[PDB]
Amino acid sequence: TNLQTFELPTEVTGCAADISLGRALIQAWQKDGIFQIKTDSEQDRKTQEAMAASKQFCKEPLTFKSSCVSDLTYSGYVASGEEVTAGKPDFPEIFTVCKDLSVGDQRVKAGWPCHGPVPWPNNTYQKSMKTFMEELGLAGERLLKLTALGFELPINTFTDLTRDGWHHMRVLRFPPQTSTLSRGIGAHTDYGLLVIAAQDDVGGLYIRPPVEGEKRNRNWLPGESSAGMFEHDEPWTFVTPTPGVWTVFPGDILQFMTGGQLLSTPHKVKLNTRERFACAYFHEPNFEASAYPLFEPSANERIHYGEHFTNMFMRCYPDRITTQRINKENRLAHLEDLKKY
Ligand SMILES: NC(=[NH2+])NCCC[C@H](N)C(=O)O
Ligand SMILES: O=C(O)CCC(=O)C(=O)O
Ligand SMILES: [Mn+2]
Repeated sequence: TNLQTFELPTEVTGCAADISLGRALIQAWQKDGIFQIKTDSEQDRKTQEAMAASKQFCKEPLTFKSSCVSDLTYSGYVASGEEVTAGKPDFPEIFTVCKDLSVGDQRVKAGWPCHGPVPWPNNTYQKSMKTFMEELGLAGERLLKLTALGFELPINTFTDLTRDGWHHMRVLRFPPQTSTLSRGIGAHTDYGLLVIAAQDDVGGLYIRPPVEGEKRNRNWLPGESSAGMFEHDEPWTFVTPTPGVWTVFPGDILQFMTGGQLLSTPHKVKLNTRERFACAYFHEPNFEASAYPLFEPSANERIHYGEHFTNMFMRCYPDRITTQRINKENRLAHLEDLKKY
């Protein structure tokens, strides 16, 4: 189908035009599950430089790529076939960029789960990814202010949760299809407020729009994982590669906070006849923030964002050294402590 494309203002102030744009973003998510935002020359330049750094990294030998791994943070390399979605291996190779915290940071010294330094392959790759994520973050903040305005909420409702937010990025290369298996990544939802994504010309991303009457699992609950759900049921919309745009769709936290007025968009990736480069950026609450229902003030349910992130990454990577160290040191119990002390 034909997605909507919007140009965002550089600053969002709450004027009538901003409110109108927020209404339109919500309506596009409610109809299509996704929309596109137009990139300017610097946003595009930084996207292309990130893609170029990714292509150069993936040409390195596996031993080198596999050395870019940490037992403190999930940042770093994921080999093809290493990640699990709904009990099945996914086939991209990935470099994950989480908040880059040295062992001098007090949260790292305290052993907080998932906190530690990015194992950058080199400093040029570091600069390219950080510069790109700075731009992605500015867009994320614009989008969150617009979304609040569209729901007639105070403009800072969501940005109040994203101060020092746990923003992160997956830098992906999908191999060409070389076996009978076409599955790149299984159907799933991502975990935070927004997913902002870029792709090259190859194509392979599919998203599921809202469907009237279709129950959607609440992926923050252990008995309602969204992984694998609807994988072989229509409808799925192909996200046609388009120059000069990023795509945007909601993550789990927006589904929870809006009581399902927005849905965390299910999506999957199919391998193509050529390798495919993409970057997915996650604009997230602070690790210590608790999401809450916006439209039910008496509702007691909350999502501790860092707990959700940690649970998800442990399920993605059950055998990774990062997960082993969480288990060995009982870092999930630390997470319980950091909530109160
Ligand atoms: N870290 C991610 N966002 N992974 C996206 C794929 C789905 C993930 N393997 C899961 O089971 O939920
Ligand atoms: O390949 C894409 O375009 C998006 C991949 C994705 O959903 C992810 O890495 O979470
Ligand atoms: Mn995803």
